[PDB]
Amino acid sequence: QDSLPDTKASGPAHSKEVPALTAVETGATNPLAPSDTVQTRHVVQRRSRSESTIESFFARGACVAIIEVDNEQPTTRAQKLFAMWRITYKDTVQLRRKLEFFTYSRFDMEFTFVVTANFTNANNGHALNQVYQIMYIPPGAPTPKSWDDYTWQTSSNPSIFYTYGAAPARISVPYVGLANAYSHFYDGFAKVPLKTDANDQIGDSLYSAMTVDDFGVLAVRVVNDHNPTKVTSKVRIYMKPKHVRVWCPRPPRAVPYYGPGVDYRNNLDPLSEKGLTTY
Amino acid sequence: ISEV
Amino acid sequence: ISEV
Amino acid sequence: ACGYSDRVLQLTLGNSTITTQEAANSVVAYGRWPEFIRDDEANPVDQPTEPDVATCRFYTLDTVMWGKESKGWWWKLPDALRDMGLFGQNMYYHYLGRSGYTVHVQCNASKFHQGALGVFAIPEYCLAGDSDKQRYTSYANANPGERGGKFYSQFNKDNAVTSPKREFCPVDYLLGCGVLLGNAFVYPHQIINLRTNNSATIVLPYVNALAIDSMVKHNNWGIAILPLSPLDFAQDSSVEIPITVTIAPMCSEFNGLRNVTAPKFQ
Amino acid sequence: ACGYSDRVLQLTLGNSTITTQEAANSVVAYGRWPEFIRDDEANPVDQPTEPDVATCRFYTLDTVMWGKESKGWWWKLPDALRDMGLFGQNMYYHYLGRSGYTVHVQCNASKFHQGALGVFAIPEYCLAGDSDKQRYTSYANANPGERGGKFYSQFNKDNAVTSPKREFCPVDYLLGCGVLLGNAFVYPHQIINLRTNNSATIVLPYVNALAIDSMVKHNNWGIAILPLSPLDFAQDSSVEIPITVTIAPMCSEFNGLRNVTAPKFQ
Amino acid sequence: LFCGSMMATGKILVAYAPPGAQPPTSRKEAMLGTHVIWDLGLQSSCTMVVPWISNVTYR
Amino acid sequence: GAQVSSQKVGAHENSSTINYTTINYYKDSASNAASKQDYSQDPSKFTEPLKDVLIKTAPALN
Amino acid sequence: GAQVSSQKVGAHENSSTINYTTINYYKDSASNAASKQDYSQDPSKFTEPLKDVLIKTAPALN
Ligand SMILES: CCOC(=O)c1ccc(OCCC2CCN(c3ccc(C)nn3)CC2)cc1
Ligand SMILES: *C(=O)CCCCCCCCCCCCC
Ligand SMILES: *C(=O)CCCCCCCCCCCCC
Repeated sequence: QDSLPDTKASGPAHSKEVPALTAVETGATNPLAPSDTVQTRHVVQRRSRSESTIESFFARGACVAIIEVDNEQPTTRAQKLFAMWRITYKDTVQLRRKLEFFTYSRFDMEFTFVVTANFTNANNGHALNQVYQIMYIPPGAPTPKSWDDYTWQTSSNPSIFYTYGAAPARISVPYVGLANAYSHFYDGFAKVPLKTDANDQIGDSLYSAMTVDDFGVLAVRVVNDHNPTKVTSKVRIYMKPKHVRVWCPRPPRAVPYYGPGVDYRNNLDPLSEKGLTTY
Repeated sequence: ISEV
Repeated sequence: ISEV
Repeated sequence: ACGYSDRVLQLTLGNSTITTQEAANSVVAYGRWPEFIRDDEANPVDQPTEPDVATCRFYTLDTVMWGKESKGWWWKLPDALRDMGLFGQNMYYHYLGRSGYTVHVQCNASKFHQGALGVFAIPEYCLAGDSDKQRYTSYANANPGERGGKFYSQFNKDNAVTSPKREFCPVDYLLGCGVLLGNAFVYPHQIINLRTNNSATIVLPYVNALAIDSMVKHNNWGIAILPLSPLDFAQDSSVEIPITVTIAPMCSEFNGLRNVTAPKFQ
Repeated sequence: ACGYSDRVLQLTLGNSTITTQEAANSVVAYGRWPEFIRDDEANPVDQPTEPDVATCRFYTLDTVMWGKESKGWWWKLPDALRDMGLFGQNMYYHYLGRSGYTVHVQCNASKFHQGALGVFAIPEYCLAGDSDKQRYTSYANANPGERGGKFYSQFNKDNAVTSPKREFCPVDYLLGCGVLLGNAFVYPHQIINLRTNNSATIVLPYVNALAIDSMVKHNNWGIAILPLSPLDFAQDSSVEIPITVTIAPMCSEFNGLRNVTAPKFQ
Repeated sequence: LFCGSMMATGKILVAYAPPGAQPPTSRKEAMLGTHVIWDLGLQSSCTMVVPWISNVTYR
Repeated sequence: GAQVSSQKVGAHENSSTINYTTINYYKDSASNAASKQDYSQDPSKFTEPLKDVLIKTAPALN
Repeated sequence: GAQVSSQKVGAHENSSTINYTTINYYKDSASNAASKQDYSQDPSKFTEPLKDVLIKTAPALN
């Protein structure tokens, strides 16, 4: 049973108990109910808070990235034959705001990949079905310079081999934090400037940033050799936190995000105009 | 099995 | 079954 | 019995005692009293230093004056205390240090004065900056020590790309961090309403995602004091009363001793 | 059993470890291991500070060079350690402080070198002065800190009445104090005889007529190192080997905390 | 490991300073942190343990 | 190793406790679905962080 | 013929031993997945291949 407290039949009052009065200076919120300030009937409560549990609130796959990758003839200039994405929930705003209702979090992460593709050019013949390779490159491991170089051999890095048309790719990731909890906010620095330093750049750092590569990257490529005609593709990444726990509540972001930290720039006017005595 |  |  | 009260307190730590004849009970942040790192939550293996009464005592910071134009004040912890006697020494001679705190904020006036101070204790108080540049506020400007910082009424952007101030720009109604001030009450707080109380007493545990961390690289708590209701007196338009912040470390323990850290605050 | 020895020691205090493969057992001064002030011998009533591993560890002082002309070296305790990390800070921030110590003196050479160092630990080591003037040695000159002082072979009196040096004149065979050196063995001691041992280890209790006193006004122990037999090697007339003194505070406790003492060593 | 001749003697300070301060340039500064004073003799070699002292649970 | 539990029935068909079965296929617990049987707690640490928590009918400031 | 064992739970949901079930479908054991419940051993054969293994506090060479 998970229903909320029943309402009590409460009656008339003439006493020296004054629950309606309090003092919010103390830091506390008055634990009042209708039966303290008005006559109430007995209501048997069936309503429950089941959808607002920390798990139910986050239990939904959110889009956090769109990785664009092409399969075309390797020419001699800047191309997208392979792509890399620093894993994060911050490129998007929606999940970012929900997780940021809290300072600390601990959870397992589910990743679901929706791959879509299309023809770029009106017509150079067609393409046989493409297989995609998503490789996780943890910090330290060699990053690919070429779409078919040796790093894609993937002997120890986790890789997904997705086939176009198949049900969207899906995997789970454990709680991989270097600490007892993921910090959604870090009031600090990774380096400190010492008086004895040679230049003042040695000890300089980005405020609120911790590790440089934080969790690593996802590298994406079409394993297929190029067709005559080009195929452009998009790997959409959906993120869902499961087996979730959260600490220290924070106010929701009220102005538009300006980068990874708490920085604001514009649209600092969130509230509407409404008259004091207007309903 | 395990029945709760 | 076999439960360890 | 005898005649005891919610408004009359005595705080005694080490060789220091505070008395208040007009308090508003006291807040224990998140319901947790400060404590030492337990063996089953321990991580550095070296025997810690616990200076007890020589570091866990009441340090009074430089007084600030509240006046009709005052927009707000903010401090970071442990930063506010980096130069406070043997605490600061222990903090800079060791790589690792944890601490809880008792914050006691002081503001008295008269039955004829008026105004309400919002005293806020915030975990990980990340503030917004100067510029177009993201996460660019310098260590020196992020950490004012005892002097603390101030809030502003609007976002005046640091315009000079050539020689940037690399400072914070904390806008009051956005709590200096992109959210609205009215919701700061989800954080551990008290209100100094001048008709009700001279002071606020918030006790703080060590809050962090680690059992212990670098106190020199990282602030755990931020203290924000924003006037929810402006100072007013009789009809004298330039009224001015002192706000004094007194802080004490609690259950302080240190790990990883070596030579002293000398940061560049220049 | 296994193969243990009187000459092979390991001293471990805090984050510091000393190993010696050629020691001469170890002396515990007057048979008393260092200890804390007992409640029935207590006198200041305020709760003491006990910094444990952060102050009770091995501080190595600047090395001195022993050579054919070397007459002797001397240090005072706690003075030698006044600037040693968190110990010095605790010493200057409190009116009262007591401490025991482990003194470890280091001098190695070769089976072909020769000489004998007399390592002496003396309670209340009062030295003689410069002048015609009695008890005129200045605080600044009485206390060399880490640098220590030296002995001389004869009494050369500071002659200039107009601008007096106000220094000590410690004559070696008079132990710098009016008595004969051969009798200094009634004091806690060891001998570094180069054919026998690299080092000497004297453990020291707090000795005083009070349970605790001002460490800044008063030295409890003096360390005197006089060559009983001169350094000699092969036939090279200007031989020279290093003598390194490493000291650790023990059972350190402090009373009467207030603002830091800044002495004038100028 | 001292690979010198048996007639050679010496005493060496070897140290570890946990992060956050100036990297040691002098024995005086190195003294202050975790350390072993090695004395050369029949036991040819000396072990210094660098103890896990860290803020994060994994580096 | 099958796990069996009661569904919280909302709209009841014209036919009482109805159950559902769950089995974990993977060794790593991160691979598991969400159990969603989540217990709750008091607002208190947040709604009343007070050292002397007082009764709602007595004066807040005494 | 079902095999049942305890998962080592890392991040615990707000809901204790959780199990997983395994069944082999093939006769040839090579066809099987990896059990991954692997026991360990001493470094000793490598870190101390000595005929007279000595105690760390006693002189290495006596
Ligand atoms: C510090 C703020 O950021 C976070 O809190 C936060 C951000 C991202 C998080 O995701 C976990 C990190 C990685 C670890 C592994 N990973 C993988 C692993 C394998 C594959 C095929 N694909 N992705 C991708 C995600 C977890 C937490
Ligand atoms: C406990 O689970 C024993 C009962 C198992 C009943 C048969 C289950 C058939 C499916 C087995 C799943 C194996 C997954 C790796
Ligand atoms: C032991 O395994 C007996 C219990 C079997 C439960 C039903 C399993 C259904 C799947 C059978 C798999 C056959 C594979 C060749």
